[PDB]
Amino acid sequence: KVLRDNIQGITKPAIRRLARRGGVKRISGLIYEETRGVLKVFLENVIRDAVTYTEHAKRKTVTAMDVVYALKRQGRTLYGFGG
Amino acid sequence: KVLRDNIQGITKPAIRRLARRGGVKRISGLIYEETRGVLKVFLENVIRDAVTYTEHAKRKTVTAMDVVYALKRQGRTLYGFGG
Amino acid sequence: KPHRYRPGTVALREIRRYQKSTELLIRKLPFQRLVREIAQDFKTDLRFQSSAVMALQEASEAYLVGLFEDTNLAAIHAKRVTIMPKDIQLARRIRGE
Amino acid sequence: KPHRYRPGTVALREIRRYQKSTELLIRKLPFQRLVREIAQDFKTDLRFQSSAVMALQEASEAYLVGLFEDTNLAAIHAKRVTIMPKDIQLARRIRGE
Amino acid sequence: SGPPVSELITKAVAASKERSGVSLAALKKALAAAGYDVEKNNSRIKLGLKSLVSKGTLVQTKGTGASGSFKLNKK
DNA sequence: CGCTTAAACGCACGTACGCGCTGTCCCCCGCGTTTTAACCGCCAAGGGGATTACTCCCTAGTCTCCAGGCACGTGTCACATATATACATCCTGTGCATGTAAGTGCATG
DNA sequence: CATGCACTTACATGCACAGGATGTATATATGTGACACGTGCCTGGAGACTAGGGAGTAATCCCCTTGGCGGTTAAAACGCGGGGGACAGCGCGTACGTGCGTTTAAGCGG
Repeated sequence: KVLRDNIQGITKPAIRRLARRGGVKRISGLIYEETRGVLKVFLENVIRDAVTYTEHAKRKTVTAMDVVYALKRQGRTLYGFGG
Repeated sequence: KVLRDNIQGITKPAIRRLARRGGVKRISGLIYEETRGVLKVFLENVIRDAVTYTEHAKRKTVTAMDVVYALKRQGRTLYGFGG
Repeated sequence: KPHRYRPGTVALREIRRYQKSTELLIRKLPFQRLVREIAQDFKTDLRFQSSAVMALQEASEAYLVGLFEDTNLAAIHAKRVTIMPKDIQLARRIRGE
Repeated sequence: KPHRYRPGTVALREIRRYQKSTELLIRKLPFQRLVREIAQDFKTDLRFQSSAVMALQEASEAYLVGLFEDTNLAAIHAKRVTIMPKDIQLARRIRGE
Repeated sequence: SGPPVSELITKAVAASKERSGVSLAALKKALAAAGYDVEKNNSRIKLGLKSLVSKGTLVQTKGTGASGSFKLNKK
């Protein structure tokens, strides 16, 4: 029921694709797991606030405008889902 | 009353002092005029904001209250001036 | 003879492709698994609107991509073409993360 | 022979001093004169509280110093000890300006 | 045409005779002063210097290969 | 829960990339010397920020009403995908110029 | 007769250019569903009136800001050797791009 490993669900080729979108052509092997940790850090940084909004709404299911709020708190305002 | 070249009034040893407070061990010779331009651009941004606040206050006297409004508006909030 | 491109040529070609493309580079379902895993660590039995998971996605690689142009500029700043994790540490520290 | 310190020794000493010190590092009167000079460019006959000028001096010095530590991070990241114009340009662009 | 680069290299190493050997950059500057288009002949000068190292005419002082300092034999 | 298929994965293998060594010029730095203007200290001017007073312009609020935009529904062509074709490009085979090495004939000791 | 030297000739190496491959670019086909538009509606915007209160404005004054001289150096500047540092070059050994078959798990769809 519980989950233990999904950080490896972000595969090395997916990271390679993102770096090609980032304009990176050559990637060290040390990159991938450290970037997994960094993005994971960003993930609880956003999802803690998202959960806080969700419980403060007296909802158990996470809704998208809560995510919109939590992303504009980090100076990372997202367009196309507000409202 | 009318002054022209006070960007050079921020003298080179003053820039060296700022760098040594910034932990800079060696400074290139090309650094100083660039930093003059950088501090320039930063300062007309913040004082353009300050001027806009002051004219909105129907004043010609610049207050530090307007200054701290301007600095927190650019996300560079300063403490210690009555805010 | 089986053709083989020299290194960087292909990588530049999908650089151009993914700069052209707008599609999402993450396997969606493992990402959703990771979201539910991490969110369960703070509150149990969390249920997700799929649009929220999607928005969390494009926010995530928005941050990741912008990090990669930052680190790529850092690497070419250091006169190198192969990226190092210390470049990522530098970018995070300069951004104030 | 007359005494002479080797380079960097006095530099490290004043680094320790100015990290220890808290005062403003630029002269008050030319800074106020420059502030009046550039504020005159937007609107004419502006009067200044000295507290406002000191706040500008303080915020400017802190902003410049933080940019300088970013420059230091770039320089040690570039395997150098001498700061360079491209370091400040990079740091400004990474910060987003 | 003229003579090959080997006479140029041995003239460059015999021109100075420092306690340390002459370096690659110093010998390239010496041949630029003497007159040679060294900008396209970097591979040519590298192969020539490595070949004359293998002859035993020159011994490399501190560097390895075409890097470092270069000094002539005992005799 | 079942089908499907491309993505991941992992292995092979070359190559280009960090990157350390060496060196080399030259760039700020420490150490003075000059010089200059920052600052303090003081003093005079006045002006506009702020404060009080008076006023009235405006706007939030209330009642009435109606139409503007939104939900819903429904045709419909823009374009995603598919298919066939052209060209850019990129590696790669090959041909050329140039440098170099070696043999050797010839003048000479 | 032997020998240095020059001359000539053969071979290795770096550079140029043609040539195919191929992945991308270029041309319709289509069928579809997203998109754009007709329609009920009601609620939210608007019209008339009111009351009252926030803001605009006069005065003033005084406090705070501006303007000015003169020591007073600290600081700014200037110069100069000279070490330390950016940086070019090279070798080199590697780790990662590239290619290809596999499994799986991502994805559809119900």
